[PDB]
Amino acid sequence: LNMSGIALSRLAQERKAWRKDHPFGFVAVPTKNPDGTMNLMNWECAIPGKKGTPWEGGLFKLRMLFKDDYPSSPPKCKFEPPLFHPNVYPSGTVCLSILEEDKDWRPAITIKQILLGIQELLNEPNIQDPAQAEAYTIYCQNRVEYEKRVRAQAKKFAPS
Repeated sequence: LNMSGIALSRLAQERKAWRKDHPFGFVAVPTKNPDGTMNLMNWECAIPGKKGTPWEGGLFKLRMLFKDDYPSSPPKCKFEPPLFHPNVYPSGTVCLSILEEDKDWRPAITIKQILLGIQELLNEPNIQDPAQAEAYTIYCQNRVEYEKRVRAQAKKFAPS
């Protein structure tokens, strides 16, 4: 077997587990190849904002990019479009400890965990590693304003 084999076998297993059971409102489906076949290395996901939070109502689109060395390596997660959030790079790339090899990544981590992890990050930013100057500054300087912009954002991404 090659690196990808390992990755693919795991991803396939991830898929099954997801379809079998997953948090309500969440979405996680592999993309299609130009030929209609599933591309397990690229997943289009959606994270709903948590009720009771300023994120409530929004459905945030995220892309999950897996490398050949997965699960040795974590997937690259990016919001599309990029979100206003202290831990999200302007590119849309999420900054989360579990998504960094040298940090908290563990091969055992599931898509489900990732997703839920991102969801919690949304409402609970990590002041320790700012990824977006703007959002970070506001977050610290004026939460009301921060909350105000977050809500607008949520509205902007509300389904219809």
